[PDB]
Amino acid sequence: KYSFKCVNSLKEDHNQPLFGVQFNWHSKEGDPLVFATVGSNRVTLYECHSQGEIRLLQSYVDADADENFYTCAWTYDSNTSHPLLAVAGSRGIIRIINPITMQCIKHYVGHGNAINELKFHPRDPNLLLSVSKDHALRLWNIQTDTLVAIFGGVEGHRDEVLSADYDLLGEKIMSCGMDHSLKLWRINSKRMMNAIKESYDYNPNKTNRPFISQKIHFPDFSTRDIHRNYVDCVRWLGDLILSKSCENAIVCWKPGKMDDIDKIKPSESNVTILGRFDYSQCDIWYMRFSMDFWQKMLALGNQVGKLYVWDLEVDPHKAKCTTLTHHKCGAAIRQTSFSRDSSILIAVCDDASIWRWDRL
Amino acid sequence: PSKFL
Repeated sequence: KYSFKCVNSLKEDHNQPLFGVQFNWHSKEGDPLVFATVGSNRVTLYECHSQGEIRLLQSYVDADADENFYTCAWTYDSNTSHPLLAVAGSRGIIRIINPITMQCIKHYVGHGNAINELKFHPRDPNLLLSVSKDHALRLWNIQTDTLVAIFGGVEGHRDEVLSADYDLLGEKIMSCGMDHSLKLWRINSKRMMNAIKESYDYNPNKTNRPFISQKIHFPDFSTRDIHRNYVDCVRWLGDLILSKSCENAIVCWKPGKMDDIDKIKPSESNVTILGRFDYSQCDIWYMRFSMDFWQKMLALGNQVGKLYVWDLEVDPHKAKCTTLTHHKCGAAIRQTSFSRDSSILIAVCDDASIWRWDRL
Repeated sequence: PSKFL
């Protein structure tokens, strides 16, 4: 159904892995199509132009020579309406880059170690979720520079948190990690909505109180029964979950029996599997799939440079798959990203190469 | 498992 052609490739000069890539879906229509890549101590912006051109725009290089960025995510600046780019990695410091000036305008220290993923809330562009090697997720309000909530502890993850996603409504989060667990954390309670409201009301110039963070010790659901090894990428599909480990499949599943997501309580003993998307040669961890804006297609690169794209417009057992290869793309693909209009798919690799695929 | 190939 979906066919793409490889129109160009570029390599960055640092020769370190590109761990992350994201198109800016928060651009204004008319704007050129821009994406960010992170690896080494760098964040780089590129624009896609005609005849396959991947045009270097500008870059931020961290003053710390031994920082290594792993992940980025785009949002809006609440003060101006223009885009912002959050980055983080091995140092465990969230940096908010203003992509206009390519300077760091805010940074957040708090995590005990490396940050593995960053996500923005789908309804509220100020609300940043980070997940960490310290076993916790944190929710920040980047307008008032406040830590709203820490998700961790008693029934929190017991090893590094590797990925998380908000659902479409931004009512709940699914996280996953090295403890081969997936954990659901609701954020639409009265308490949590009040906490977010208070975070906006906070101004340290008018008071000496600190801002009180919520400490959430108990997920609303937890399972270790989907995957056996490190779970490194999770994404909601409506009320269902897509997740993968290092076992060469993405599993489509739901908490409960074949059960309303919103009646699910922590005593739920079970899960239902609805389908799987099988592939090969993706058995190292920190390998992420993406979806298009409409969540009609799912793309994942593997450790030998193959790029799988599934048409999810289907019973998942029956989903059709396009395999995209190029004779010169042999290095491990860490992450992919579709343009907002789905016309372009970019893949980034361990050898610092970037691969541009255009929809036919 | 391993992060690197």
